[PDB]
Amino acid sequence: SKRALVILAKGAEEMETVIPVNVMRRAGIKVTVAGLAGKDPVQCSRDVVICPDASLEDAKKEGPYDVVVLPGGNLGAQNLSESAAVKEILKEQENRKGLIAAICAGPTALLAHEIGFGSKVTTHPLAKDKMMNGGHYTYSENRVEKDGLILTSRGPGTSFEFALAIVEALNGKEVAAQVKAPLVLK
Amino acid sequence: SKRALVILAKGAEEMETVIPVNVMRRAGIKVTVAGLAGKDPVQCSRDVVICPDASLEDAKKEGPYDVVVLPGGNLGAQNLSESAAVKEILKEQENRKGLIAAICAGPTALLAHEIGFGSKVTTHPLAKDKMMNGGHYTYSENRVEKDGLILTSRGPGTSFEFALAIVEALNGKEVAAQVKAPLVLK
Repeated sequence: SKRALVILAKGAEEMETVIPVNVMRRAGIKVTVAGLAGKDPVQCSRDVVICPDASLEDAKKEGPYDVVVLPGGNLGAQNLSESAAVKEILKEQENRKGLIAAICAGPTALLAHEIGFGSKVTTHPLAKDKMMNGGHYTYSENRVEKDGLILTSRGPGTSFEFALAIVEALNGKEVAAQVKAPLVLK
Repeated sequence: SKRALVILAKGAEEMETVIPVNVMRRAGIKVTVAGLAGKDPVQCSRDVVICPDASLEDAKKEGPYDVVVLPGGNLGAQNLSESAAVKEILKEQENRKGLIAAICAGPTALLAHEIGFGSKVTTHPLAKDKMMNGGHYTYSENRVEKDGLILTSRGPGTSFEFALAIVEALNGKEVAAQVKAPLVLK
């Protein structure tokens, strides 16, 4: 089975955490929700408290992963951007030609860690200027953007599209379509 | 501020829990996530573990609520349907002419507790036959259905529509529109 690492920091957008985790699990992907700070519960942006499966340290030992997923939320993304452990994981994933997926403010951690320069990316509209500082990426307004192994998306309301794009990249279009149908998406 | 009670049982659909909680908090609603079983963490349908704000018992004491929200997930809804405490809360809410909102399999707990008979309702397609046993409701295929104080919806992919309908009912159309825009919904 494919494997996904979802890195969960304080201040993460909980919709952008839970929608990808759940949809990837519906696709039969083995997902590890890893707490940036440790195994303790994480207070998300709108105060939902989620208990991670593992600390990031332990989850790293259990790699490699077919995708590393970065939720958004301004403060969650700032915490991801400040983390040396996140830097190391993303560099490794990039070096092994593995998928990296980030949503809303999440892509700004790619900038912080110098990941995927020269890619077309999207972000939340409000995170554009941060992402574009230095002109290291080309901006897109697509709801989901995928430039090779860098997969980005815009906001809570693009989270299902984002998650299904991850499923398609890992498990193919037919599995994505089968996972999509019971969701009652428009 | 308006107040919402979200009742969280083992096996709840975590997307249908988190999307309404987060969107209602964006709308300035004071939301209490109450654990059916107690204050301990809840293992949702796709294994996301959420820590409730309170036990339901304590949250009841802190009522009344402007809305009671029932997430879906087959097993979560079964747990809600089996609960005498849920029965009592829903009967009280109905008696005081307060809104009740339920999504996916969640509406089947209205049937179990004899709430809102004679209403037009929707459910997940797979929960239709359970909901319709006895012909106590009239079925709808609308993505969100609202018949007075009974507000229902279909699935994970209708959760934003459902949550925004709750916000409109409580705080009005303008607040709903202002909350909606930053979400990047299609």
